[PDB]
Amino acid sequence: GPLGSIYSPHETLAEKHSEKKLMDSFSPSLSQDKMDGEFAHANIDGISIRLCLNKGICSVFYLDGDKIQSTQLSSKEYNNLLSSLPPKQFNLGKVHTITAPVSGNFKTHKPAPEVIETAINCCTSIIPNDDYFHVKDTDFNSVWHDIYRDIRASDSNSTKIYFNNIEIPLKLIADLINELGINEFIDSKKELQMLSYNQVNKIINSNFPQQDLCFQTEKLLFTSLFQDPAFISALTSAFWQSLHITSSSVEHIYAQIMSENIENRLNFMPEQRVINNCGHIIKINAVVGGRAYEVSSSILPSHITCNGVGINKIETSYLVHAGTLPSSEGLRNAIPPESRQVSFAIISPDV
Amino acid sequence: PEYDALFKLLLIGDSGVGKSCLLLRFADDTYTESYISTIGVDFKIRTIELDGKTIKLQIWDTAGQERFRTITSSYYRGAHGIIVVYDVTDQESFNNVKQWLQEIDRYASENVNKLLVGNKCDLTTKKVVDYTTAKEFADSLGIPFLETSAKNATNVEQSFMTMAAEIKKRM
Ligand SMILES: Nc1nc2c(ncn2[C@@H]2O[C@H](COP(=O)(O)OP(=O)(O)O)[C@@H](O)[C@H]2O)c(=O)[nH]1
Ligand SMILES: [Mg+2]
Repeated sequence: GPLGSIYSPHETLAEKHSEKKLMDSFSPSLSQDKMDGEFAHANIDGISIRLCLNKGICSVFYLDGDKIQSTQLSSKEYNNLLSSLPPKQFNLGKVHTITAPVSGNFKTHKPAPEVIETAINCCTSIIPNDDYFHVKDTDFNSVWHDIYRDIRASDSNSTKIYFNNIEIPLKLIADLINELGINEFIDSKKELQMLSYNQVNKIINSNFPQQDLCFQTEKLLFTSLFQDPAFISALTSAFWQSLHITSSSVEHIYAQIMSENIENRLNFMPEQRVINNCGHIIKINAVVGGRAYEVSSSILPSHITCNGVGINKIETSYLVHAGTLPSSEGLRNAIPPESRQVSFAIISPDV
Repeated sequence: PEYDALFKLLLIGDSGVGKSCLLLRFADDTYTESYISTIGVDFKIRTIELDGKTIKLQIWDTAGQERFRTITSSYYRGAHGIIVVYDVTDQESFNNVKQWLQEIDRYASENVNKLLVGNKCDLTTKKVVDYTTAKEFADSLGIPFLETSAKNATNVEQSFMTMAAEIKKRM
């Protein structure tokens, strides 16, 4: 070489693709044949980057055909890596803390616009779900009421619902949720009845101009979904207020994070009102009757830190099977605690 | 500490009964339909005057779902009083007052003052839990009982002013 070649895959990716294009290309490594400590990977231009973590030290591996090169990341470099990873669920083996581009204070009722934005898009660390709890009959007992209250106050809620990176208009969900029979007073243990071709059209047409060429595709798509029972199950399940409580492990952590939150809130703002939850960020993708659906429901509960009003993002992911029915019973069984994966992440303001 | 007393109260009950709207009407004296569900714990602080005294009330809020019970428990102990809330338009919420009571025992101190409260009583149309049936069960335990409407501020202040006196009548 003498010491080999001078070419570095990193420099290429850097001048060849955007910064986000790069990050968005990373996915959590679940494969059986993954490097030791590999928690995420990516493939772009015949290169395969691997983000491994060992001894609490993250190193980047670039595999180009056969040559192998790696870089160990400093503490700061790593914290940055996490600060710029896709909003997915990685096995980081520790709940990290991302800092937002804004100086917090202890005289506000809600997290700063920057904190929320940061939260909504940062990745989360998985909490091993092995001692998962068993299905109880009180599971999803409040599902209907929850989605109602959430969507109801969506006008002042950081709540957003997406289907394959396609934002589903809250208005639409507002009428859907209603035409389905969900309102102030509905039976907790009730079973939702699907909608006729007219009902969905009444809905879809009340939000989409028939003389429109623009959102013509979004129109047809939602027309289909709204009729699939499984979909309605996914959309609704995603709001159940206890979706993240799935095992003692999770409980232990969740318990701790809440203590820390409460403590700081007691010492730094005893007379300051703080909203409890910022809302929901649900993302439903059609898995590659009908079809099954993958869900990702994230809650943005306020979380007080040494800097100011922060947010503790708790994300849960599960898989709604093609044959599923919209009912407290159907959901507590099709979506048992063991089929769910919970992950945490804390987003804080700055000094 | 300019206050004379510092009481730690706690609200319990199934999800949607109105625990929060109750606390908000009591602290800020307002009622809205925007603050969504409560995940985890929360708390509000309001100071009143009883018998020319100054009592700093620290009320705690919680999630009604069963799954939250475990972690909620940590907040039971150390509480001077507990207010079990139920939805007078929902039968279920009352049938469970049994459990929310059994829970108070397994965690809080026996010398804790309890007060049952039937909220949403302004919805007379949908009402399904009779004042008498509840007033019954309430007295059979020696627990003071009241019907409240956080929406109209009906007996909301009295519910807390009662708990404040009940406790002050001890220490
Ligand atoms: N009609 C009516 N509804 C109420 C009243 N109080 C609460 N609610 C309803 O209860 C919903 C959820 O109540 P909340 O206090 O948030 O219950 P919690 O989750 O058990 O703390 C509210 O947004 C209201 O629609 C009331 O006095 N009258
Ligand atoms: Mg509440």
